[PDB]
Amino acid sequence: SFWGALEDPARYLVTFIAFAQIAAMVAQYFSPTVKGAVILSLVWFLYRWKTNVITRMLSADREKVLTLDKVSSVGLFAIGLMASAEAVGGVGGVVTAFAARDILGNVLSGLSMQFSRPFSMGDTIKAGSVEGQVIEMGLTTTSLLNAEKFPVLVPNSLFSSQVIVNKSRAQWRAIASKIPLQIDDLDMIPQISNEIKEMLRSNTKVFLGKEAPHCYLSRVEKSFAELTIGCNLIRMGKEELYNTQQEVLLEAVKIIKKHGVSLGTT
Amino acid sequence: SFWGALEDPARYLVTFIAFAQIAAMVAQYFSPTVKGAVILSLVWFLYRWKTNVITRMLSADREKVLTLDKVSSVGLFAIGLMASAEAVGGVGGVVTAFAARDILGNVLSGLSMQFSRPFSMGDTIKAGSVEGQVIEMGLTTTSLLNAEKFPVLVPNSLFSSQVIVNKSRAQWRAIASKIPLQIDDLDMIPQISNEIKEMLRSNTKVFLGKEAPHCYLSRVEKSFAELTIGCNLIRMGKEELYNTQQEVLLEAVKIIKKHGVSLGTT
Amino acid sequence: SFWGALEDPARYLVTFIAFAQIAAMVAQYFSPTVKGAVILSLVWFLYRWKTNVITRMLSADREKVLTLDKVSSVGLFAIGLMASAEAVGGVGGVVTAFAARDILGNVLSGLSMQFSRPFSMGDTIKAGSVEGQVIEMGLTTTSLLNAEKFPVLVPNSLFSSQVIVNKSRAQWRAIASKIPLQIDDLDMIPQISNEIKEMLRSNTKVFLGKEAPHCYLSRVEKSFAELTIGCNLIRMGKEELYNTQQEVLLEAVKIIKKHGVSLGTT
Amino acid sequence: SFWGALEDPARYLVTFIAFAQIAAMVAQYFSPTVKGAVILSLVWFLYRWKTNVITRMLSADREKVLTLDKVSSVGLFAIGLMASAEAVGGVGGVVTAFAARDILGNVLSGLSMQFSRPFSMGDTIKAGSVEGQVIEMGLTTTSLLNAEKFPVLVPNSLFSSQVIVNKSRAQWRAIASKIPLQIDDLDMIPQISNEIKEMLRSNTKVFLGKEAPHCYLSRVEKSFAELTIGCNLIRMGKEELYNTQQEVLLEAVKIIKKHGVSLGTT
Amino acid sequence: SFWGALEDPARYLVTFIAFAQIAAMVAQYFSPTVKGAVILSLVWFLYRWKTNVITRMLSADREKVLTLDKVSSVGLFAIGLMASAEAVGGVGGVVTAFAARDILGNVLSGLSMQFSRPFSMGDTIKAGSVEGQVIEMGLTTTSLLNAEKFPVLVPNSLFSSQVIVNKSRAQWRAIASKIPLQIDDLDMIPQISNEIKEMLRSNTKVFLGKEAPHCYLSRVEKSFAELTIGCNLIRMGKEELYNTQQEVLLEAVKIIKKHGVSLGTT
Amino acid sequence: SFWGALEDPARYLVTFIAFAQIAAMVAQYFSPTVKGAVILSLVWFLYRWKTNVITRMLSADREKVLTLDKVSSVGLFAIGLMASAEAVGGVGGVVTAFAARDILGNVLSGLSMQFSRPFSMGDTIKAGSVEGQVIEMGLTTTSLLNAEKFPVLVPNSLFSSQVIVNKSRAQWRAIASKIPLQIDDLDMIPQISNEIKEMLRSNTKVFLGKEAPHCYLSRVEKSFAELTIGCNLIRMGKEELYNTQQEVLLEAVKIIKKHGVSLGTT
Amino acid sequence: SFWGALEDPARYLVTFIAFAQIAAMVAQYFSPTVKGAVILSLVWFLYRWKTNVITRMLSADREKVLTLDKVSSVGLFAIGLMASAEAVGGVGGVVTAFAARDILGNVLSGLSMQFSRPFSMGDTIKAGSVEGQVIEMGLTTTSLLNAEKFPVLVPNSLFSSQVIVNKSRAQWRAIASKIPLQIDDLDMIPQISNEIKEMLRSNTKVFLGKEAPHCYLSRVEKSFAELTIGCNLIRMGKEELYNTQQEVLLEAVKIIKKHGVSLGTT
Ligand SMILES: CCCCCCCCCCCC
Ligand SMILES: CCCCCCCCCCCC
Ligand SMILES: CCCCCCCCCCCC
Ligand SMILES: CCCCCCCCCCCC
Ligand SMILES: CCCCCCCCCCCC
Ligand SMILES: CCCCCCCCCCCC
Ligand SMILES: CCCCCCCCCCCC
Repeated sequence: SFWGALEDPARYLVTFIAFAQIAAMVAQYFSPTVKGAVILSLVWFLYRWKTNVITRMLSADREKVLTLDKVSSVGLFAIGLMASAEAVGGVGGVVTAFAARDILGNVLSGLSMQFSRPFSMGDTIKAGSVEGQVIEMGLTTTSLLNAEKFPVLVPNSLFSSQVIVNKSRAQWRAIASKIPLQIDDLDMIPQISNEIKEMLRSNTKVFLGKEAPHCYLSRVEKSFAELTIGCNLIRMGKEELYNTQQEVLLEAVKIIKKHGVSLGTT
Repeated sequence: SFWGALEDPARYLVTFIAFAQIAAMVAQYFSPTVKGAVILSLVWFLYRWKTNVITRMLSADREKVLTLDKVSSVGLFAIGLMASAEAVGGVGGVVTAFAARDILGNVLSGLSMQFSRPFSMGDTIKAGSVEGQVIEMGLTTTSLLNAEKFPVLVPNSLFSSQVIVNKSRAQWRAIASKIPLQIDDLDMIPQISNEIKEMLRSNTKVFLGKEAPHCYLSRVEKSFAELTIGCNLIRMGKEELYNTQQEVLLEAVKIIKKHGVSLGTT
Repeated sequence: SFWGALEDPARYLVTFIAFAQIAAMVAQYFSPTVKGAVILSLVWFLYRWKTNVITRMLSADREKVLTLDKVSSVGLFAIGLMASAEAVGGVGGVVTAFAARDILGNVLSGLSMQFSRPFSMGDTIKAGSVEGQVIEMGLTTTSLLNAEKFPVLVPNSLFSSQVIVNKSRAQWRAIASKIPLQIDDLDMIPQISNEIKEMLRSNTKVFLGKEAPHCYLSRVEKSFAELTIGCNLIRMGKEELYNTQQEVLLEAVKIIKKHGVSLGTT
Repeated sequence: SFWGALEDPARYLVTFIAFAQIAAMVAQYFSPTVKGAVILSLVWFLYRWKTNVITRMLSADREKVLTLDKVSSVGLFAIGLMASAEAVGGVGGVVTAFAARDILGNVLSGLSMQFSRPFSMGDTIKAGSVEGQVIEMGLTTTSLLNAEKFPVLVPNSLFSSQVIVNKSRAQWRAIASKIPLQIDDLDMIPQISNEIKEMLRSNTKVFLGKEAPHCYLSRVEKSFAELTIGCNLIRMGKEELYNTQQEVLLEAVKIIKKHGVSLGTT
Repeated sequence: SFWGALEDPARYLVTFIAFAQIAAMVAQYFSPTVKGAVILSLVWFLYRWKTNVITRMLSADREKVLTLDKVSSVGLFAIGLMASAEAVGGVGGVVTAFAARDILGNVLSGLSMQFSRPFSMGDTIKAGSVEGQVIEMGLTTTSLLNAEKFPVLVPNSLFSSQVIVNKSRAQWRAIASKIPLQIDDLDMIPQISNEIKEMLRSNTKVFLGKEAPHCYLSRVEKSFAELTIGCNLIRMGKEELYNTQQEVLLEAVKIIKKHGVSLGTT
Repeated sequence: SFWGALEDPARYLVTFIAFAQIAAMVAQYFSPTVKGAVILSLVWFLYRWKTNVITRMLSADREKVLTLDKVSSVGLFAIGLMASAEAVGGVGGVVTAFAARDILGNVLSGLSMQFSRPFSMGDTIKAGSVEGQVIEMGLTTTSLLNAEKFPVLVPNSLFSSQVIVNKSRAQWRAIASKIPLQIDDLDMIPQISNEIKEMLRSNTKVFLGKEAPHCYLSRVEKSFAELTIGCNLIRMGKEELYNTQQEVLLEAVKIIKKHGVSLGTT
Repeated sequence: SFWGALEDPARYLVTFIAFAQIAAMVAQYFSPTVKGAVILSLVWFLYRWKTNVITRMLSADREKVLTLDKVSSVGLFAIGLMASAEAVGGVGGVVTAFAARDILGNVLSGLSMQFSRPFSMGDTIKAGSVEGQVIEMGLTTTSLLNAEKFPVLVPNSLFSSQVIVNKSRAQWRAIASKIPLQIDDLDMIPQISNEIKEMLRSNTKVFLGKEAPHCYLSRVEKSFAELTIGCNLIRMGKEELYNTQQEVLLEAVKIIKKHGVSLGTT
């Protein structure tokens, strides 16, 4: 524990200065480099000692310990580098470019979504890869609840120039289905279709505003046919939707078997 | 609530200045950094207090609250930074580059689509990933209505150099189908085909301007054949299209079974 | 309507100047910022009033209204910004770079396709994702007619360094097919094949210039075999092509069943 | 026709100068901007008149018309801009960068393929997405003939650092096949395999230079086995290849059924 | 061993200086280039000798050997280059850009995840490609335990602007299933469904807070139907979840077979 | 032939100077532009005449013709441009950047593969998309022979930082297989497995150095089981490998049927 | 051989200087360009002669020949260019950028993996596309042994910021399986499951530290059910793992058939 934590940086530092001595045999900056190497080996030893004593205390007010010794590790590394500067290289523009891009892109999208609102709290959305309910609109991250009701954490910058499908602002819904038929004489196929269309227009909870309900014949085969049925239902909840799907399917099968035509197999 | 909101930034700030005191033991900028740290801890405390009192009022004129305390959070952060400047780093060119790209790319595409019009209001389009009716042509976003009649919100810059299929400007439509046959003697296969082609040319609602209707034999098997049938119908609505598909399929099956040939199974 | 359109920017502007007053407590540019904020709130109010009165007139010479109030919205925003300049940020190089790229890339490809012609009007082409007839070669966009006879609008810059298959310049066509066989004694398999090859060489509408017609045995199984048949037909229209495919398939099946060999099932 | 072509740019130009008059109420460059707007409206009117009179003549020496009025459109736009300069923005470096990249990349690859020759005229190649015979090696574009004998037009820069499979320089070919077996007693499986290998070595048109012919047992099942057979044939034409495949398959099936073992089904 | 290690760089160096002598026949920098070539051949010989004597000792305190002779190889290369400088090219900005990007991006994301916590130790997360339990939150790398309980090592910069699904913060779970039915008379289909919904509401361990339990008819066929059943269960462990899934499925099948309806086959 | 080759550039040039005359009505550089236009029309005429007389000679020492008139076309274009310079735009840095990248990247990788050798002549390699034997290691391109024995031409820069699987340096091979079983009483399943493992250890040509041979039960079903069998064979040729696979499979089936257990079907 | 090697560059050079003579008719740099062209034609002739005499000696101490005439080719090209300089263009920064990126990225990752060790010699790892045992950790390349025991050669820079799954540091393993059931009365389904869970807890070689063993019902069908069984086994070798999988599966099937329930078919 303490043995190797003092052993390995010390032997590494004496190996380094023994290399630097013969490097000075053949850049005459000897004393500042050995002072920097001494303090940097000291800070490497202190870092190893610190992670050893924090894993000693974790073998016996929990998250505070982790954030504390993490910021203490980065601060001890910083004070080691500012002790090496006593006796920047150009990374600063790169890391402020990256941090400015990430943080300010997130807050910029978080405000542009606040002006030109693409959704509200409770809406079910789909934005590219993510999909679910909106449970928390935050400053840098939105929180969704996906199809398995797990909380997803989406950064705002993923809503910047993407398409957003808003499933909770629809005013009518489109439903469709296919019904296979075991019918040998297709001369009854028009009438049935017309009957099914009448069933879809005398029915409430359907929306005849834009598209008429359809029921047509999509493919044929030996002792086989297939009807494609579809309509627009009015705006309704997710339980009435399922009940209306089942009710429409059952009424269509009642009409089909009323004409003495059994169902087919796929 | 108020306890931790005053507790955590204060203990963090005294931890920070206690670190800075021993940082001054080994950059002699002490008093401005402690004044900036004091005001920044004050603004962190005020931010935590503000989100606590807005979630206190939300536990008892709704969207205005959310946009108000969001712009108040970003303004309180701004006034904290301009209090730190009293006692920019280069992010400004990056964020104006990003915002200029997003906003002006959207308005540029929104005008170039206004000059050289690729669609109009009500047209059914497909542009890459999106597809549906055009219900609102806006300044920065177009609004579509997809196949399930959900409102999609597309930014204009996604129409810049993409292919746009406009399904509402077609002047004729191409339909096709396959019919399986249970036929053992294929010597009747030409005549049937010719008959079906005659059915597709004496029929109205077909368009003989460019391509002749076809009905050929695509594959063969034991007690099995397959006809590929196709034609161009004239410009018509979406109900006449389905009825003409069903009518053409039924007439083709009438012709096939007229020659004493039953349908096959796949 | 008029209530909120005057209400929300006015209350937002007095909130902003009330923030700026305490911002001046702790940048001494007070009067120009309040004059700019006043005129920008005025232009936000005028924008909201203008969209309200255009949606008032749309609730009672249609496309002209939309292009007119769109260019009026962008011109009112421009005159608001040039009133703020009375009392550019660097976006101009970015937007002229983007617009120059889009517009001049389209016109550059539209001329390079005019010199070194890869297709003409009426040709059926395939260029990556798009495929169909060429119905309009324009200055910035080509117009195609796809397989469902919908007009596709392709920008010219998508033909810059892509492969272009030109299906209307072919001088011969390659056809092929597979025929399954229910044959138990394969000693008749060579002769049949030779017979089929003779059928493909005494036939007109085939092209013996480059490749001889082939008919070989690709796979075998219990009571099963498979022949792969293929040839090159001469340059012909799309109806003669289908009729020649059907004729070749029927002649091959006549030859196969002439040797007392029935077809197989897959 | 002439009505709207004079009507819309004139009303647009008087709308523009009426906007500019109140723009001069609150940049004192009035007379040059109104002179530029006048000439640019004049050139927009002339462009609309020119496309109207060319579509009038096309409603009554064809390709020359299209290239002529296209270069006349771009020259009329150029002379309009050089009339606006009488009373560049930086696009020139961008468009010469793009044109230099495209044109000189094509001619550079067209010469590097001429020095270090990866194929010749008539060779069947495959280079990434494209595949077929080489019918025309040009200065900027190669021309291939694909598997359906359509002429493909490939730019030379697509052969720059890609892998090129040259199917016409092979000196031997590798063939392989699988034969299913309905065999219950697998003790005859070695001998058969050895027999098949002898069939593949006493046969001419095979190449025993590098790899010995193989025939091994790849998988087993109830009343089922599978032999994998393979060899290298000598360099030959595409008809001898198919005949040798069929001959080898028939000889292998003769050997298998000689041992009183029938074929299996998959 | 020693033979070739002295042989090949020596013959290469005399080949090089013999080339340089005739290079000086037709840049008059002879003596520094031959001194640099001499020392660089010497360092190539020493590198080959060193890897030979370390692979000699590895053919007879293990990881220390590997890190030691690796840093000795790179230090011997460094001292060879600093001997060539006695008698930088611009790579330094590139490698500090790359190293600054990698290291500081990892530590930046490692701190931003420490402030705005997306998960804690023990949580099951999914972040793009990776998924599993969180067993070690480190300074530069997080450690997960995937579905096969292998330790995955993820760099922190992969959590920067990605969506993070946190499966351990869910407060209710959504379960669903499909049940096929062999039913010929569908008039019993509503009642059964209602019964199943009652079973899902009188049951404990379900969560009726947001969505009602559903059981509807999704598709129909000959002697076939399909019920889609679903509900929200309360927050529970991974064993109670499986037992509740099995219990709900068994109760649904008891209700279905109670009405004299057998199950169907797919 | 000669008619249009003199006709079209002459009429184009008089159209151009007639445009330039009215361009001089409203840049006073008249005489140099008309002299450049005259010589450039002359060089366009000479280019058309040259391709006509080379396609005249190709309608009657073949590859030399093509490389000769290609370099003559590019040299005639060069001498036309250097005649226009008598009475560079910045493309040179771009094309030398591109050519330097391509050529020197290929030669750089061709030397780095020569130092740190990843394969030799005759080795079977797989490097990303390419796979086959190495038949020619060149200066700028490697040549492989793929699985169908076609020569592939790979540029060296595709081996720069990719993974290279070298199938010809393996010292042992791993083989595995699955055997389905029709067994109803699984109490014989251990013994059989142990027997099969003994068969794989008393066998020569297997390698017991690292992994023991395994034979375990992977899945079960009605009248069905599945054994997964695997071992490491010693280094051997590609014929002994196939014979050892067949021999091991036959011995395993002998052991399985020795216990009175038949094979199963999938 | 020698004929064309002297013939083609000489005729090319006299063609070039004959072009340059008429180029001097209309840049007065004649004598240096003809001297450079003379020496460059001489070096092209010497290159062709050298590859001819090395392919002459290869038609009669092998790898040394190839590396020798390759470095001799590049040195002869270098001495030709330095003879042209007697009577750089800017490629040097590009090629040192590329070489510095490749070489120093590999050595940088090779040291960062040596400090913060993600695996050791002998560990089975998976890092993106590659997977296998670690047989050689080198300075610039790691060597793996994949699933077919082929040596893979991975550059170190592919381990820089990727996820590394280390399959040899696991302390317990997760196993799971599915068992289909032919059961008509599901009232025995709980008890069986409980029995199976007891079998998985009284068993040694399982790890009850974190997750309890589970056995639940995942899906149901006519005369069909499916159990999902799973547990965590303790750390063990790859043979004990397979034997424990088989043993657990056999014990589960013994428990299932003990209750008078046969297995089902999928
Ligand atoms: C102070 C912490 C915020 C910085 C985080 C930004 C992350 C940037 C690095 C990721 C890409 C290089
Ligand atoms: C004032 C709000 C508009 C700015 C939005 C632009 C978003 C830019 C960031 C996204 C990419 C970095
Ligand atoms: C005047 C309109 C033309 C400009 C359109 C160019 C679009 C550029 C923006 C798209 C990408 C940022
Ligand atoms: C003179 C015509 C040649 C120029 C064509 C180059 C096309 C460049 C634009 C495409 C990408 C922006
Ligand atoms: C002298 C010929 C060599 C140059 C070839 C380089 C090709 C560069 C162009 C491809 C990409 C733009
Ligand atoms: C001295 C050899 C080392 C250089 C190799 C680097 C390869 C760089 C070229 C690849 C990409 C352009
Ligand atoms: C001192 C070691 C740290 C440097 C590692 C950084 C790796 C950079 C190279 C990878 C991409 C070029």
